[PDB]
Amino acid sequence: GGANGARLALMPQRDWDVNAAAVRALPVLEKIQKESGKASLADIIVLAGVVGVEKAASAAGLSIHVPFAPGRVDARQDQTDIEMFELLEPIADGFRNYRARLDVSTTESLLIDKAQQLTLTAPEMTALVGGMRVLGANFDGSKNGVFTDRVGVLSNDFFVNLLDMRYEWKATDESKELFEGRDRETGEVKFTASRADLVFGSNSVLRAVAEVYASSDAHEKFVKDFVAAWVKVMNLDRFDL
Amino acid sequence: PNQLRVDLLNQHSNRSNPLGEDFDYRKEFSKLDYYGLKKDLKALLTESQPWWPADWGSYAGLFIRMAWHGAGTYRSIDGRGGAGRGQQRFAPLNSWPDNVSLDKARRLLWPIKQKYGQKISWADLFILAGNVALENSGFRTFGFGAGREDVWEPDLDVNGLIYVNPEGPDHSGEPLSAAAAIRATFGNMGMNDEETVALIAGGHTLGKTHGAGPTSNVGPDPEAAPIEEQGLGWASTYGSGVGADAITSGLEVVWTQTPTQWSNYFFENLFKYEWVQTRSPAGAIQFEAVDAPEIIPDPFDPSKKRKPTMLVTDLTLRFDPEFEKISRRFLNDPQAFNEAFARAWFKLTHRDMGPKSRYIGPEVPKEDLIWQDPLPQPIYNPTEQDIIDLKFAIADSGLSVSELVSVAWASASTFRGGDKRGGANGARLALMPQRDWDVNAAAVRALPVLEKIQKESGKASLADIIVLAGVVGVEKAASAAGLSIHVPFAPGRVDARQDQTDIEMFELLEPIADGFRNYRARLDVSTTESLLIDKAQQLTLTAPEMTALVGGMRVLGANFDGSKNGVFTDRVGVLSNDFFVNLLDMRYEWKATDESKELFEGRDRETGEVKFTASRADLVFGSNSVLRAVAEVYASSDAHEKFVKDFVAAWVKVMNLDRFDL
Amino acid sequence: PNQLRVDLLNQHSNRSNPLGEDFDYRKEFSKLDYYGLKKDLKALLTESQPWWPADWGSYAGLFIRMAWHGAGTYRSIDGRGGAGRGQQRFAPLNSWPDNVSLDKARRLLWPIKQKYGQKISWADLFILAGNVALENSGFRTFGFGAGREDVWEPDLDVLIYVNPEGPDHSGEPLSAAAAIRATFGNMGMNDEETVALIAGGHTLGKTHGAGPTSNVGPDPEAAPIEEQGLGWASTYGSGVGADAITSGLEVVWTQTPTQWSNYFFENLFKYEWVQTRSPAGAIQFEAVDAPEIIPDPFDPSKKRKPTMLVTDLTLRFDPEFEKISRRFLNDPQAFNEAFARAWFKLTHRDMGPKSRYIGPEVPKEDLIWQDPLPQPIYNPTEQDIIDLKFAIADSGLSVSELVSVAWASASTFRGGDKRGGANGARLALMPQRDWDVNAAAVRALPVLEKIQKESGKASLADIIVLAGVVGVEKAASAAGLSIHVPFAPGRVDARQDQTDIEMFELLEPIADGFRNYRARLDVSTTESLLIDKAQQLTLTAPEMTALVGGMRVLGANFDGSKNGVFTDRVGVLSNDFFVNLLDMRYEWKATDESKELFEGRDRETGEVKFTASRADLVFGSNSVLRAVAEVYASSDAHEKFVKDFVAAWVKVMNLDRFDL
Ligand code: HEM
Ligand code: HEM
Repeated sequence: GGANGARLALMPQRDWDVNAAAVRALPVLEKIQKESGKASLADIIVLAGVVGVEKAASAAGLSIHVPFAPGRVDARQDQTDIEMFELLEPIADGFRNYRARLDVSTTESLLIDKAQQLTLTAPEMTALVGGMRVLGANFDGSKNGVFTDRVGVLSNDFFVNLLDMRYEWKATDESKELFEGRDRETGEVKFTASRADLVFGSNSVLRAVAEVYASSDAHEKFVKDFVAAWVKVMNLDRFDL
Repeated sequence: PNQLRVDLLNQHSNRSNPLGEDFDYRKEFSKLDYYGLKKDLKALLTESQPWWPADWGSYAGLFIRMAWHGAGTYRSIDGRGGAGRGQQRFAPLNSWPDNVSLDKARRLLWPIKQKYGQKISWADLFILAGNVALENSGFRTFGFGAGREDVWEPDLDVNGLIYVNPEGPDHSGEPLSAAAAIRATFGNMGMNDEETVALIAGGHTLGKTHGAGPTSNVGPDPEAAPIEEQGLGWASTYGSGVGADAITSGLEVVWTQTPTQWSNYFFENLFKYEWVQTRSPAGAIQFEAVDAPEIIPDPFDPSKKRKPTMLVTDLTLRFDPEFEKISRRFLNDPQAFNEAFARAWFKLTHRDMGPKSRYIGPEVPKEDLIWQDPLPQPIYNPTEQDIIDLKFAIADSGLSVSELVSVAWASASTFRGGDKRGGANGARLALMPQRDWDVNAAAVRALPVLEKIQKESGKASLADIIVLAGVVGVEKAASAAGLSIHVPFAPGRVDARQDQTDIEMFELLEPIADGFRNYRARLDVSTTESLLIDKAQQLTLTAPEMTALVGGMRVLGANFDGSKNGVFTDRVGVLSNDFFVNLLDMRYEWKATDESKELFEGRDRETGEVKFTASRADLVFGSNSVLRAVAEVYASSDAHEKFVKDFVAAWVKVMNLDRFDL
Repeated sequence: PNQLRVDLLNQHSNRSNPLGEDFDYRKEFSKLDYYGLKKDLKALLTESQPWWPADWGSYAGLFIRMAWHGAGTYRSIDGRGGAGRGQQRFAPLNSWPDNVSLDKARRLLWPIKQKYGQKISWADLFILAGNVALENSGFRTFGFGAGREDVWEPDLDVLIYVNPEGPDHSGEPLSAAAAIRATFGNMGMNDEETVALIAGGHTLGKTHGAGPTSNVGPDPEAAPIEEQGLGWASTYGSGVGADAITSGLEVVWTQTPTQWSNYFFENLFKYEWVQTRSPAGAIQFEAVDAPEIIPDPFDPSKKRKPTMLVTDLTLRFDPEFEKISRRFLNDPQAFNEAFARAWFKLTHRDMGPKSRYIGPEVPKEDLIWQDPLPQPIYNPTEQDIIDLKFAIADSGLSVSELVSVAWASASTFRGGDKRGGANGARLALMPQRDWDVNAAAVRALPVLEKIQKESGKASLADIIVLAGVVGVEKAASAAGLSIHVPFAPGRVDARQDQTDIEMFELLEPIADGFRNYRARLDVSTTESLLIDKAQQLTLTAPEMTALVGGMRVLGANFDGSKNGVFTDRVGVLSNDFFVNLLDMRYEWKATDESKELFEGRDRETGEVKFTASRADLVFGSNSVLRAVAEVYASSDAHEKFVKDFVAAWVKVMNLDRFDL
């Protein structure tokens, strides 16, 4: 797996359920790559994320440098065996609120399993979930777990809103993968979430990291931690480096 | 002869430090048995070494002199010299005519120094030796502050004597003419009339002067004698050469009759007895109390006495109408004398030490003084949200990248390295006289906004908000060039009062030139590029640091008066390497506009049209080869992120130079 | 006037580096598109800038001259100068009389340099520019090795060869022979190599002198700041192009002035010569009774008859050179062979061992002036080294002797041209075996050689450095301050067939302050010689101080005298040297007028307890040095002295480990 090769552009990943929205940014980048014949589409694809994160950090008054390692290459359809790559399709990607079937495991166990496959630590997984939530990186762009009003700015709003005893959370149906937050005083409904947003206030080891990021001295800290974890996940398949 | 001294910027590197680059003097000092060291020093005060016998069994008169000569090379105009760096141990100062026999004083200190190691530094040990010497004669001290950390190279600055000829001006034994000499020399050190009286009268109550025979008996200074002399100069063929034959100044004066006890006898004799003219054996003019008995015990022979005597320089006070009044003030009240002398002595030995946050140890006085440039305790404690909020506010104020950077630089760049004065702590940019200086005129136009942002937010001080404005400006300009970076910010500065900013001692901090903003005042003083070096040295920068900052400040448009001298770009306000690229590009030829060649036009060598202008401060970076060697690094094709990081690090270094509180 | 240049020791610190102290030149070079750079340089060779137009459209004769002038400041006696550090860019050399117009040659290189960055260094770029210039004219090169890493200060530790107009401006080619011979020999070139170099260097290009020399303005370090780094401006005509004045003469040697050929010798012998002068009134030699065949560099309708320099006719009229010159006259392939060998040499002579060469054109033939080393026939394991240490420990050599042999082998390294060091075991071969200073150390060789026969697991260079390791570890244990002394294995022993005695006799010390050896008493002062030795080792003043003191207590005196042995436990590593040196108990008197020996007596009893030389006693006379002495003599500095001495020792053991 990984970002080297630009398999997102070839089959079968172009056409996977979870990739559906992300794919709407492909034809622009491809064009930016014809006009510039100076990089490959794998490098331009990772650079797009670099620009997005730097913009969002500037919006929160916490500007940071996002490192970029160039030199990826684009592979050819002939080197991408669809049957071998169909095994790489996620049954669940908690980091973007995609779960496929409802008879395999729990959403939060699948979250752990995904994070392990990425060789992350528990802090790393916590920081990334929260960041991806404020940046609005939901597949299908729903507002599950978007605990903020400045969608696209990289703040600690997710942990602050998740932990503050203002809202009580109710489950909407017998499925129990969807919950509403309402204010424990007025009753109104301000947020929605899934089991992947809400394990971070139920498991005590995870909540112990949430609180670190939700505390008063953890703005620059959350930004640095998220940026380091992001760059680590950008570079996992760079064995050429 | 006519050479840039870029080699100023290389001094005090990793190569010459015999200790680590991790040695923390403060932490070593924490281990010092400070009062046990004072015990061993007072012990030494009377342990008489045969190669240099003690006068009246007491080296005290010797130590006070050595500490006073240390401190007395200070200059108020730039902050160089003084006793803050221990420099009296190295050449050239160790060998100047005025320090004959001070190598003995330094030599006699080596056993204490050796027992204690780096836990005290030579530069602290000297001043403390003088203090203990005073405290052991009956006199009481104002207090002492350690913290002078030692260095390992002799500072190449520009400087014979310390203040005046002891023998009247031009060796003409008239006390009258000596008055103006003393006045000028001591004033340029920052002392007024009364302080001069107290110092010269106190310094001359203890000890004596040495001159048994012809000076020709004395050998070469320490940096000129045979290698077997092992660091000691001024050997003497007269009699023993030492003891009662010691010859240093050449004159033989003893001022009191208890030459090892404090008293009020200097003034007493000064006015009581009249005086006649003679000369000590070495043919130098002397004044001796006339019609007096024998009262002064002789330093080595008991059964012998001498009638009071004086130096020409001792007789300006009491005669120059001005000084007489302070001197009789003190004659008829020695408690005033003691108080004034002690305050002046503390001052003299702590004037190039800087803000009270640099003082360490258990005798640091509690009274704040005006020559300390004092700062008040803080009434603010900004949180993290408060800072993000201030940054949104300043960003949304309408100041341009140019203006924001201008105010931050104008506030920080007053720091000197020599005596540790200036810097951004205190908000002196807002008070007199800096609000009204020529170079600050434009930067000042961003003050009334920030002050308002500071009323609305009562969460930080104006010094912190002033440095934060520059932080916002630099972060914006880095984002414009596609090279976004984090600009570090250290909060916790405090705003001072006009009551702590003596306009007279801050008018010495006014730049004659700030090459980093294209301001040069007068045209008779130096070259623009040597003034640039001098400014950078005062900031303790390296040549790369100075290069990166000049270029950055040029693209951000940080010119005072905001002219287009050296603005080699079209995107003014974005932080690119455009300055070095256009500067080195053989496309443009540069011509001088007039005979006062401080202005040049660039026209393209093809069409001939004029695209840029510059001054000598922009164009040394393509004429001096050491500087151009760094320019090319920044102008090369792999050096965009590099230039941004280097400029940001140098900026933050110049923001934090006066943060000794940290 | 009479100073101790301790200030030499401070150069090249963190403060003046604009690149950081992590920059690995080798690793940056790994990224270079080396052949694409060669393509861009070849492009440059013919792209003519209006402010210095190209002769015959070609800047090649300019770049060969720049590269040769770079390399030609070398000296064989110490290893200073040369082209290994890029120094031709800085003062003073950038402004010397003999480098006029090489500032424009360096300026024309800046676009390539800028496109490439730190991937190539100025000091490599120069030599490669000259190479490409040669390769584009028809001539073939021996090979090229990059690796010259750039520096940022002008080296304070110090007429490139001869005057073209005969010695003392007397236009007699005869007298110029001895001048050429001496000057080129100082560089380690023999007769044939000199002939080849001069004759080759003078086939491409020309000399410039349209008008009077007074039209030329001041050198780069004296000109107005608007000149932006270029000197020698000219009021004559255009001042540039066909009006260029640099040297001042007007000589063109061939008729295809941009193609390789054999015409230099051809016309040299194939014409008599008359004496004229170029327009600037300088002596020239003119091929007499000749036609018009030399194309004019900027007018395609004028011609000129061959011409020569006095220094070109020396290698013809002189009897000695005539024979090599005719050898080559009747054999131009021999000419190409010899010139190319000599040119590779001239540009790689201060580069050092083949392990310092990088890039894809490094020749494969080892040469003698490279000081070659063979491939290793040993790979010692960890037990093998513990075993050798038990063996050496149990041999019966004293701490003094062991330390003596290790130091005697390592201390030949110079920093300038990178020669010497402990790799190779030249201490065992000629001529170092029989050098004066080595006499005592040699008495520990026959033991180690035997330990090296019994064990066939390491080389004698490794066993020699290991002996010093054991000695220092023992001495630290004696002082109650036990420490680990690092060892890097993998040295190789060289063969007498690779140790040219003549070029290793240049490595003999006139003085080694660290073991109390001086040779002659009319060269310099003992303490300035000490500084000079320490600089050649690239040490800092603290490093030099710590090592002198340590070597004194370990008793590492050559001849094992007791000059400066300020202790009673000789062989234990204490700070006794600095403590006794500084303690005001003893007064020091000089024994005679040749004041290099002094007695210490007690200033109280008067008895004589120590002796010393000027090399022991500068450390209490110079104030910068005494400032470090006191650090080591102070009460909290026992472990500190041990660690500092051990680090400096290991640094001097590893100076020539460019293989690592
Ligand atoms: C107008 C300013 C001054 C002049 C002209 C002056 C002159 C002299 C001279 C000529 C000596 C004799 C040196 C020798 O032969 O050993 C001396 C000694 C001495 N000076 Fe001053 N001095 C001045 C200021 C001061 C100050 C400001 C202090 C202390 C704050 C001071 C402290 C001493 C002491 C204690 C001695 C006695 C030296 C001994 O016992 O060996 N002097 N002075
Ligand atoms: C006896 C030794 C030498 C003498 C006396 C000498 C002298 C000269 C002089 C006077 C010039 C004219 C410079 C000018 O006006 O531009 C010149 C040019 C030149 N030198 Fe030499 N040189 C010597 C050795 C060498 C060597 C060893 C080389 C190369 C290996 C060399 C390569 C060149 C070249 C290529 C030029 C042509 C310059 C051009 O085209 O601008 N020279 N030489």
